[PDB]
Amino acid sequence: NYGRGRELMYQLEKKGKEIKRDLEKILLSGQARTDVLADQYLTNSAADPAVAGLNDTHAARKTGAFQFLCAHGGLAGGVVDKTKNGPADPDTGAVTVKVAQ
Amino acid sequence: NYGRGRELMYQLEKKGKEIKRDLEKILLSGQARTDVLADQYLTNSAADPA
Amino acid sequence: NASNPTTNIGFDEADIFDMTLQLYTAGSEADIIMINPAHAKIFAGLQENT
Amino acid sequence: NPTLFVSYDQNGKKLSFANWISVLSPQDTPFVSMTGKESINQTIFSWQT
Amino acid sequence: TLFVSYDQNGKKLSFANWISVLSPQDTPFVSMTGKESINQTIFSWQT
Amino acid sequence: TQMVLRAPKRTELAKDGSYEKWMIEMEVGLRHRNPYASGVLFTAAGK
Amino acid sequence: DALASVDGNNAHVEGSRAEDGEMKPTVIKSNVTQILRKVVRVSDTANTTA
Repeated sequence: NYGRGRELMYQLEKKGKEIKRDLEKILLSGQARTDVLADQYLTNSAADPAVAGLNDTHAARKTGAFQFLCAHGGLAGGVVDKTKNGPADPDTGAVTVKVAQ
Repeated sequence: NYGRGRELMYQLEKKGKEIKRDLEKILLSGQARTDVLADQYLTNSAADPA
Repeated sequence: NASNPTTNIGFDEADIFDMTLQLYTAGSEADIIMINPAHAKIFAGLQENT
Repeated sequence: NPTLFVSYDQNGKKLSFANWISVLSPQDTPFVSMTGKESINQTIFSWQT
Repeated sequence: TLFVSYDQNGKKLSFANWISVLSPQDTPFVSMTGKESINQTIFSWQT
Repeated sequence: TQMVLRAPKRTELAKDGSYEKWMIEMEVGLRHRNPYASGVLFTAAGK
Repeated sequence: DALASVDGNNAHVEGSRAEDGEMKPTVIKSNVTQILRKVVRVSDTANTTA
């Protein structure tokens, strides 16, 4: 291991850089909030009774991205649409999501 | 509540700001007058017609 | 109230002990009871009628 | 159910809000700021052009 | 316009957690017996 | 335990053509601890 | 919340590492915050009389 030295330590540093890059990419990607909870988000009391019982029906937690939280105007399957302008802001006429011309 | 203080002073502040906003909008608009009084007895005869 | 005179509406033989046992089976730790005056004669006769 | 270490089955969770309401909206009133005050009594007078 | 922030309750604080369990675990026999430490899997005694 | 929300208090409302109003409007509530902690025994004449 | 339901026979072997697991959700039941109502509408002549 001429330069890499400790193989496992070097690979771990590489994975650290990789996860940092993946975070920097995802935070600006077009992910869509996806979770088993749809309308029972808080529901502290009941805590979504229709989850427990199987203990293995856990889905893949996907966080809301920038393009999703920035007043989207649809969903092109699984990602925010890049071909339609968002809706109008009720306060004043405003479209913070525009497709260029 | 969870993020505000109370549902009274919050609403009062919102309503006052909205009053100022609507006032500005009305001043800068085309709000013509529509009244019934065709006041013509002016010039030192201050009265309300029958 | 099966065997006791089936005309009165109240307690029967000392099932208060059964209730206290059911409570102790769940760490109830209760030390107060209510008399419901209409049923005070039962507590009064608890020390007799045998 | 202590079957597995998950959060979906947690009893008595905390809602965890954020203590602020950033509902900012525009309010300038430049005209009303650069006009003045001329309090009056009645509402039928004129200015005699 | 009636700025009170009095009916919002935006604090959304956490619970107080004064939960209570009523499962008795007195164990009087175990408290009165005592304890000893064996090494083998089987223990015997002569009388 | 009791959970009085605001308070027990009296208040006056707008009067009228020789009227006079008064109200209390107390808001309260109860709260039990571990339902399996209090005993109840209904009384039946028979079955 | 509760502690357990039944334990009974727990004897096992020194290699019983097959599978296991548990789960128990929150048990928040409810709360109502009941209100009351009482009003009086006495007149002025009555309040003045004796």
